[PDB]
Parts: sequence; C-alpha cells; structure tokens
Amino acid sequence: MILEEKDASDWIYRGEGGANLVLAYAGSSPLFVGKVIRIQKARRNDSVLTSDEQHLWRENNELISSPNKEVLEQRYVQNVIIPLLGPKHVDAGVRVSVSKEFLECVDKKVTKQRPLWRVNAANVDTSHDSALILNDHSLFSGDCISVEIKPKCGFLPTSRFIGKENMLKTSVSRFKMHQLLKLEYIEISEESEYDPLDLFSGSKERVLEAIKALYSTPQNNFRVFLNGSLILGGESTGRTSPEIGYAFEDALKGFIQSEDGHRTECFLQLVSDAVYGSGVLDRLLEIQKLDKLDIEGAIHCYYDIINQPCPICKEELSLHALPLDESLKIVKEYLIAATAKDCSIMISFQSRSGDYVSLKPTNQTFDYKVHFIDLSLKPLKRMESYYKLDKKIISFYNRKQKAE
Ligand SMILES: O=P(O)(O)O[C@@H]1[C@@H](OP(=O)(O)O)[C@H](OP(=O)(O)O)[C@H](O)[C@H](OP(=O)(O)O)[C@H]1OP(=O)(O)O
Ligand SMILES: [Zn+2]
Repeated sequence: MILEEKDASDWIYRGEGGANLVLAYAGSSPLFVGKVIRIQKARRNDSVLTSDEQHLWRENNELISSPNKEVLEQRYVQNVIIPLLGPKHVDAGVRVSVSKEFLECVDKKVTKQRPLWRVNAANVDTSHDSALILNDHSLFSGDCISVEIKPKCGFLPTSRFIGKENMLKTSVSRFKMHQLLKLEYIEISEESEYDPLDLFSGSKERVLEAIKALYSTPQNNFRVFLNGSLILGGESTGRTSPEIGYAFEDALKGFIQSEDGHRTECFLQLVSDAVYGSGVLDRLLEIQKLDKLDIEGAIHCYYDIINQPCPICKEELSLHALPLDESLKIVKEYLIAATAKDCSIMISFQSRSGDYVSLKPTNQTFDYKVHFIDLSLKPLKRMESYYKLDKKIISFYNRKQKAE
C-alpha cells in the first residue's frame, strides 16, 4: 500500500523517456512479479492542470478532477486513448503510493545507470506521493523475446496552411528533417536509416525495409529484450557494429532455430510479419492523422483558445473565424495526435489463439501480443513550443538544400 525505503532494492533500472523513469521488478512479491514501475521526473527546465488546460479537457471531467499527475495519466489513457485504440492493445496502469524516501532512494540507486545528459536534464520528482504500476510486456502473459519500436509520425502533411517557403514539409517526413537538426546539435552520431513512411506504408516489403533499418541504426526507436534484459539498442544508441551484431546473434540462439549467423535475418522477418500481420500500425496512424491541419494551422487556433492576439499572423482570416467550440476540438485533437506520434509499440514473442507468425525457413510458429506503451498527455503550453521547433526544423532543412 505504501512502497518504503526497503522496497527500493527490489526494483531495477529498465530505461526512461522524457517524462518517466521505468524500473522492473526483481523481487518475489506476487503483487509485483511481471510488473514495471513508471515514475515521473522533475524537469529542471520546468496544480495538476493549468486553467487553460482545464477549459480544454472540460468534456472529460474525471480528468480535470485528478488529485495528482499519476491519476491524470491513468485517466487520460483510460478515458481518451482506450476508446480510440481499443482495450486489447492498451493498458492503463494502476496507482500505488510511494514514500519520499523510496523515491529519493530509487533515484540514487539508478544514477550510475542513467545517461549523464538525462541526469543533467531531470531527476525523479521526490515530491510525488504516487506512482504507476503496469504489466511488463517483455514478459508474455518459456523464453520470451520482445521488441520495442518507437515509430514516430508516419504521414505527410497536406494542409492549406503551410507557408510558401515551407513546402518541403510536403515531400519529406518530419523524422527525416529532425535527423538533420539533431546531428547539427550533436544529439546523434549519424543520421538514422529509418523512414516511418515505410513502416506505416501498408506495403509488406517496405515494412521489412523499415525493420532492417531500425536494426541498423536503432537510436531511440528500436529495442530488443530477452526475458526482460536488454539485448539490442540503448537514450539514443549508435549504429549497429559487427561487435553489437554478433552479441545479438549469439543472444538469439535457442529461440530462433536457424544456423549460426542466419538467426538475425529470421528474427527481423519475424518482427516484420508481426507488425504487418497485426495491422496495429494502421490504427495508430488514424490517431496521428488527428493533426488535420499541421502545427502551422493549429497554432492559430491555440492563440484563440488562450484568448491572446495571434503573433503568427502579422500586421488566415479563416481559422480565426471558426467558433471557439471548433477551435478547442482542433487543438484537443492536435494534442491527442501528439500522444500517438510519440508513443512506442511492444511486440512480445513466445514459441507456439489466432495470433501467430510462421517462420518459412525454420518451420517454427511464434505467438505474439502487441501493446501500446509510453502514452503521455501533452501539456497545452507546448503548442507554442511545437511551432517554434517545427520552424527551426524546416528553416534548417531549407538551408541545407539552399546549399545545393
Ligand atoms: O517532439 P519530438 O517529436 O522530437 O518528440 C519528443 C521526443 O524526441 P524524439 O524526437 O522522439 O527524440 C522526446 O524523446 P527524447 O527526449 O528524445 O527521448 C520525448 O519523448 C518528448 O516527449 P515528452 O517530453 O517525453 O512528453 C517528445 O516531445 P513531444 O513532441 O512528444 O512533446
Ligand atoms: Zn493567426
């Protein structure tokens, strides 16, 4: 009922996103076996919702009346996301109380396993009294190999609201553009080989092409687990070396019944057939496409919502003419889309339901489950920051192409 200082040694580091630090259970307790703990970070860059936020989520009252951030996230997933993606692939998590000492203790424990830049940006928020418990989907429900993909955005904007100068956002994906800016900022060592347009394309061959690329340059988009311990990918991690490639190949023996050296290609095909067969990407894409207008459109609607004069227009007379009702719907939908754009997918495998994949070369049958994880509510205030960042992306790409 309250996790204490002594309980902190039963949880081991699993990884983290921007918002959360995730630990896995390594103790004996039947309440916690096969679970992970999600803990919110105190951003040194940054009560539950702002005034303008409360007006935006007005429609869903259980949300606006959340005692704390944990409950907020749980309810966001439960009442907004689940109705849209379905309960089969989404899990909302359960509240648990935690002591300041537990948090303080956990934070100290995992410091030397965290990337230094992550430490530099944020620590655990020791002021929270709560945390979230979720099923660990790197366990199935024998051996279990599991694969985490963070697909990002898989479509091109179409909007009337993209500026004349910015038209390259129409041909070239956001992830591809951002890659270039990230490189410039020493955030990544080399450009990723991944193109989400392939992953979401609905073409089987392009799906396998995306998986091969994800294997190649995982960065923060690909991870593989054997029974919970990480065996590929990182934070963002560098290109897959022969060293990496061999360690992974070895870790796969037994699970993939193929000749030494041919296990990897089998595995990648296995992942591809699962993603594609499950059609789980199509439904995520429909939620992504709730960004109907692109940030270059939506931004105008935001300034109406907060009741400020629009700086983006200077000294369209079309979005500012919409009813306030409609303006909220649009911005609301923009923020949901942002959730779907930044979540990840976990596909769990175990040897053999109508849910399975066949390995043509080996004759094995693998069962699989797919779950959407890392689904965060996005603060409304970020609408201003989305526009700035988008602008920085596109201006830098145009500048790279200006150097023909
Ligand atoms: O903005 P993006 O698309 O770069 O995504 C951010 C992510 O950067 P990425 O490009 O995936 O490396 C970013 O991931 P990293 O911090 O790079 O691991 C976060 O996931 C961030 O969301 P939040 O702050 O955790 O709510 C993400 O921010 P939101 O855009 O989802 O607010
Ligand atoms: Zn405007």
